[PDB]
Amino acid sequence: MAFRKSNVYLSLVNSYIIDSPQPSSINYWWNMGSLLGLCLVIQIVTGIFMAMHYSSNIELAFSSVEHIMRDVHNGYILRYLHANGASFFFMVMFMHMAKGLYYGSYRSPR
Amino acid sequence: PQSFTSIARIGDYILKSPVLSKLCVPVANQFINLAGYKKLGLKFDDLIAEENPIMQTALRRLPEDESYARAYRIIRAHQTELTHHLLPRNEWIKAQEDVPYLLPYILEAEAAAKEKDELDNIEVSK
Amino acid sequence: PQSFTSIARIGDYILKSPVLSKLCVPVANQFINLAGYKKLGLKFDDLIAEENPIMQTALRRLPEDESYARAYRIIRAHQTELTHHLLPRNEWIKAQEDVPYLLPYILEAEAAAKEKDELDNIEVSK
Amino acid sequence: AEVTQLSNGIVVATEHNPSAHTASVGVVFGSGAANENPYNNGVSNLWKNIFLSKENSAVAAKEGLALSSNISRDFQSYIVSSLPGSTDKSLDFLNQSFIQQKANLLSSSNFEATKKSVLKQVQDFEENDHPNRVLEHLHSTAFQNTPLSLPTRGTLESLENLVVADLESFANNHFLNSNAVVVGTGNIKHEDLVNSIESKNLSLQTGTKPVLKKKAAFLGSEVRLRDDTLPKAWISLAVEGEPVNSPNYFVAKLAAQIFGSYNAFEPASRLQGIKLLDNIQEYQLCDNFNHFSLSYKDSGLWGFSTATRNVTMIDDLIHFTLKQWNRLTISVTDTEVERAKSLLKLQLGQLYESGNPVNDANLLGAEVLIKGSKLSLGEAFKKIDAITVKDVKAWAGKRLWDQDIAIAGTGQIEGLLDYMRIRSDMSMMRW
Amino acid sequence: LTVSARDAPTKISTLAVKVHGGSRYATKDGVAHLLNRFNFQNTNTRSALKLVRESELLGGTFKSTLDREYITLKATFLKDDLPYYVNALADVLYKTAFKPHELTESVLPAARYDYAVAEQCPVKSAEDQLYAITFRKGLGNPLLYDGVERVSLQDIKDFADKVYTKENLEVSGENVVEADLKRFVDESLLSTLPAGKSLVSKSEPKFFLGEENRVRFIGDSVAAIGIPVNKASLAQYEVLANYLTSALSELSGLISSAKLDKFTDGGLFTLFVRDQDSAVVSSNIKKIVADLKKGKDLSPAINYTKLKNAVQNESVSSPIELNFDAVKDFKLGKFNYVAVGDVSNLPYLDEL
Amino acid sequence: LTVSARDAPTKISTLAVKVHGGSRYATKDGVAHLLNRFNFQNTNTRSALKLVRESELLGGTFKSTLDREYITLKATFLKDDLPYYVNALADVLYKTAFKPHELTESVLPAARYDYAVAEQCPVKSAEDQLYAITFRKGLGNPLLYDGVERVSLQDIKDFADKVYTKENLEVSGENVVEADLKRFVDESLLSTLPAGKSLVSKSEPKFFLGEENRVRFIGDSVAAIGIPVNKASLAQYEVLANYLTSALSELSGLISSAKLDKFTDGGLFTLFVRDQDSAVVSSNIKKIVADLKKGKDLSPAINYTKLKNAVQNESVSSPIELNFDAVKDFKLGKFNYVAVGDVSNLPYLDEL
Ligand code: HEM
Repeated sequence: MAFRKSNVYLSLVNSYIIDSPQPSSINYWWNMGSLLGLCLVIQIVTGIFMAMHYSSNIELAFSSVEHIMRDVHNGYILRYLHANGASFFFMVMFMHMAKGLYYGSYRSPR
Repeated sequence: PQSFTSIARIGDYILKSPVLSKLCVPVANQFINLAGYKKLGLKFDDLIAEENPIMQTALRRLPEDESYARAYRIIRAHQTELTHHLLPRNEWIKAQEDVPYLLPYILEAEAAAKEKDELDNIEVSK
Repeated sequence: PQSFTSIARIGDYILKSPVLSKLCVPVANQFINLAGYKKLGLKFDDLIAEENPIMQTALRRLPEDESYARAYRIIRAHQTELTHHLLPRNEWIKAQEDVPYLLPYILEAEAAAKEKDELDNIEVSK
Repeated sequence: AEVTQLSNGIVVATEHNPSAHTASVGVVFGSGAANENPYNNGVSNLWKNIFLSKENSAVAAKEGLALSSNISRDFQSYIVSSLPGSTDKSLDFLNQSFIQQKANLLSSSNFEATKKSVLKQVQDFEENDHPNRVLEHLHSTAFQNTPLSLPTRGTLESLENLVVADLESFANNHFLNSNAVVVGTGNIKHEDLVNSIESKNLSLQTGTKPVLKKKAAFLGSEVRLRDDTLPKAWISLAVEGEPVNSPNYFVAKLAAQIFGSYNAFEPASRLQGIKLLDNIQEYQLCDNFNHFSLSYKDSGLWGFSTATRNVTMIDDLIHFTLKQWNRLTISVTDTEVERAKSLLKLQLGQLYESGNPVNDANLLGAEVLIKGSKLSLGEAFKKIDAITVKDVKAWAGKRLWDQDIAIAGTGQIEGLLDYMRIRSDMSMMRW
Repeated sequence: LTVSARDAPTKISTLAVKVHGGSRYATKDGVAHLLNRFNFQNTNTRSALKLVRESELLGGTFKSTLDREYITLKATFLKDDLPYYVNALADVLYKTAFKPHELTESVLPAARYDYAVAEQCPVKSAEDQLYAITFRKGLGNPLLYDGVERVSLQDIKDFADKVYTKENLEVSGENVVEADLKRFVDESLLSTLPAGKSLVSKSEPKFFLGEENRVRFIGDSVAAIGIPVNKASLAQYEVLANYLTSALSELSGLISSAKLDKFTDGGLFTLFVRDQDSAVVSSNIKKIVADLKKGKDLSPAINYTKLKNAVQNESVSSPIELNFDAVKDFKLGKFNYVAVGDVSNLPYLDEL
Repeated sequence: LTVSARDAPTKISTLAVKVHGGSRYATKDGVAHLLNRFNFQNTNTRSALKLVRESELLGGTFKSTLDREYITLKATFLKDDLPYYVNALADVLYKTAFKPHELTESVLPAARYDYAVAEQCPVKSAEDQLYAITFRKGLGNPLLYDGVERVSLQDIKDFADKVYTKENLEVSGENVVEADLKRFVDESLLSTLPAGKSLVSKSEPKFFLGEENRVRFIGDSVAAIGIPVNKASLAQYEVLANYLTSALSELSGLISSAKLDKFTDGGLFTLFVRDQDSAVVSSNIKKIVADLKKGKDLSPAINYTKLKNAVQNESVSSPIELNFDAVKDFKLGKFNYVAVGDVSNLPYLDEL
């Protein structure tokens, strides 16, 4: 058998991403789950790269966020990416939940 | 989740009454025409969600020609909705073609399961 | 990882030589007595790591009475080492009892695998 | 060794062999099932089976003649095996029964009985013979809407439209003197056959055959004939290979022989020198495969055809076969080529010089109909020995490496993935 | 050790060592099948893998074939490398390893596949039943191994020692120079094989007539008749087999198969009628037996069966050289009958 | 519709509706076995699950047994609920469902299990062979369904309409008040069954002698002799069966089993000699047939066989009441012979 099936971890990546049998007739509303995974990776990465500069004291919280917005190189990129990506995280989450409510993805197996 | 015996009971009561028939049957016919499953080549008993043991029982008990035809209608509806079109107007399921073919098998498996549960929970009169 | 053909080659050169036999065989007997696998009811051909295709081939080609005896010695060693004890000195493996029974099957499957590799990597003289 | 001569209307090709105890005289036409419509299909098959009729074969068997015919895509033959001293009787029977007095075989209640016979025979083919109809569907999709896709057996619904006028029209269009080669194998001399053709006036007709308006064009596609009540899952898979009289013809046959054929239950086919068996033997991916190189006058197929009961690991079988195909482009060794040279020489020597003069007659008629002369086996072995590793790599880079494949399968082929996932194996990412 | 060859100006040579060691001489049921499957496995010097991977580069293949009488070890190869294959067949006949792991991994799965293939075909089952009820312990041994008696590895070794002997085999090479072949058979291991007796018995093989057997089978239904023939009456049943196969006979549509098996002491005429439903097989074989008990004139089929026997006879190495000229009339006497399949609807022996 | 009952002062009654509808009256091969496995399935009124789950709480079970002649529908119960079981057997005979999903899910797997179990035993295989070569299309039908001919659902409905007829069955209650049983069988559906003809023929079953069959089988080896007997000669073969089973014979150590199957128009005396290796079976059955062709004095086994006949006869509802008094001597005449197993070492019929 193939190495993507015989390995310990590549069998997981294969059976979730590569050979995962999807029905042929699903539409672009089924893209929102992968989009939510993308939102989560965006949020976690921009969050770590701002936590390297943020200070959580009550005298330095707002001053440190403004330090990110002014002193940190491309820190405005990270802050606006984190904030508007959280808004987009919740947009795509409402679309995921609404397509679940619509197409009956909550019923007996699931 | 709603048992098919209950749907048959309520629908038979509506159909056996002369006032309820002439009041609600055209509403259901226009509802079925607006539902639009016939434009994809599906009869309604292809639409019933099969992921429950009563429906798995009825689908096991379906004869083979109906099974092969149902398989073709399901695959054809998947390909049709993949291409984001409908079937052409001569490939639509006609009204006289939309017969409940799975329904006696569903109702028989439902009566068997209800009788099995009722005998599982009996109380002998002593 | 070391091939049993290599061990047999070095060991046969040491055993056939009259100086090297009288020099190194008593040290090996003392090494085997200090290793103490016979104190758990084990021969050495049970100690070999069986998780390779050569050893799996040898254990498949091993006949049935040797297989059941080897299985009993392995389960007996597991129970003994579970109890953190030794076997009683009447039940220890004697030196005349520690005979290589799996060694010809190992060497035969090894020669077959080396021939298979040499034939997969030939260069025909043209 | 063989002599071909074009007499004043017709081409006589003999291959004398005085060690033989039989002699086969026949006529091979150059209109096989690629000269059909999709509507008269099977009319060459009906012509075969009314040449092999009971009423027609009793006349041969009273004289001591054996009738054998064959329908290919390019050619078709009508060969009459006899004893070596009885070949004037073979020419008299082939002249009277099939060429001149043709309207007696085509009577009604002989046509009807033979039509019922080949209807039963073609239906028995279509229900039971699974590797060969998978190769037939491979032709039908690899060459779809082109002459070379029509099944030589004939379909069940184009054999039911067929009447006696269709066989007569195929006869008057394709059984011509410019289209035929009269063939003699066994132990008859070339002067003897051409003298017996000059003696009795042997003329078929005078016309020229209809030119097909479209040449055969390979279209990468797949047909997926799944049938889950069958125990195995047969699948053929092929690229466009070389036609006959291509320069890369023997290189294509050699590269088909590099991966050879296989039978998982014959223990001497397990031990073969193919690197694909190191993959496909561990989980027993298949029961048998065989790589072919079908060559026709217009185009051809190069691929492999297999069968398996391991219907959940079809994708590993297809993936490992096609990753082995990429090795022809990138890293084919030398000993694979020398092994394929020796085995292709053995296969071609068993094929051409076997004991049967009927098969020699079919091969001879095909090769002198397409090329005009039969290539001898000494020159063919010289051509095989001329092939190097760079020739195989260049042919594989032309024909195999990242090219459109044609697939066909019946049985439990749900485990077979779709087209693009399989065609992504024809080229790897250089690893 | 009888060596023969027939030279030709071609490129492919086929060597064949024929031993009288088929199922007829089998001590246990199917030991000849197990030896035939045991033939080209590994030797004491060269392994079985090394044999295939050397002969593929040299350009020839091997094939061990089990008959009712012979075991034929055949090698097909390019002509210019004869001594490699003479020495290979010598090593196979003289020094086979006969390992228990070779029995339990290749030979017995191969024999199980062979028995499954022959078990799915009802005509082969009817032919084996017909052989076993015509001849009881001679030619009516089982052809393939099924496992109704345990055949151990020492039984296969003992059958090899009984059978592979120097007066029991005969080397025959098609498209081989006979002088080089007779030189290469010597200076080999065929000259070192034991000179045991020839197992060919020259007497008549003691048939039985009027026997009938019935087998229940799931699939097609066949009904088969079988007539044991002697040496003198071999030619008439040969022209009868090719007559009923041919288009001269009105019974040709009804008959699925009809063949005469030939040996050096007799033979067996077999006729098989095979269909899907049993009413067709019943009507067919009733008509065959009735129209054959009424006499037939086999004088049309003489020139046809000369050609058919020549076509068949150019393949084999030892022709029997039949007459076919003194055959005029046939009339069906006594015969053996087996019925495989839907066996409650097939006719019995007294109804034919 | 013959109602009989034998009252008793006990706690457990058994009811038995016996149809003349076993394998002997089967139109296809195995319809009787499939109807027998179709007996206590669901009806038009009461399901099969409701049948078991009511009859357990009332206190009795059901069992449908397929014989070579009858189909016995037995029902065992505490005494004071007889009309329930009378009406349940009535519902089973009159209105069974015969649903196709019941054929595929219950009846076919149960019959395949019965056939696998009786296939694993070579004694039942040889008994079926001995029947099928003594009488051909009558009692020599196959007992169980094996799938060699396609028995469909409609054929089971046709066979049940033929067999479940009012003049064909007999109601018999062990430990039942007979007047109450006759009152309860009337006012039920036994009286509304069709009054068809009885399938019991009153003629002799047209047996055959000297036949011999041979079945290969992996496992044990049995050899079986079998004699069809008539109505006047039933007691002699009864005392012979109990003589060879008994300790008076010197052949009881060799004989594995020996029994006479009695019918209303004849019987079959079947003797099986079974062992693991075929040489013991060969020596044993050669000694059996030799010392049976030499005469035996069956006079000592008479009082013993009166005892064993009363033992066997108290269970059944229909005694035949044999004589046992005029029986003096036995000498083996012609007989039918089957050999199952290592069939190339069990002897043939000539060697016995
Ligand atoms: C689950 C995904 C996440 C969501 C939905 C999320 C959401 C948010 C939101 C809405 C804000 C306020 C942004 C603003 O208005 O300025 C915020 C701020 C912040 N988040 Fe996250 N967050 C996520 C993940 C993370 C992670 C994992 C980290 C740490 C590693 C992180 C670190 C921060 C920090 C430091 C701030 C401070 C203010 C700023 O710089 O924006 N976030 N988060």
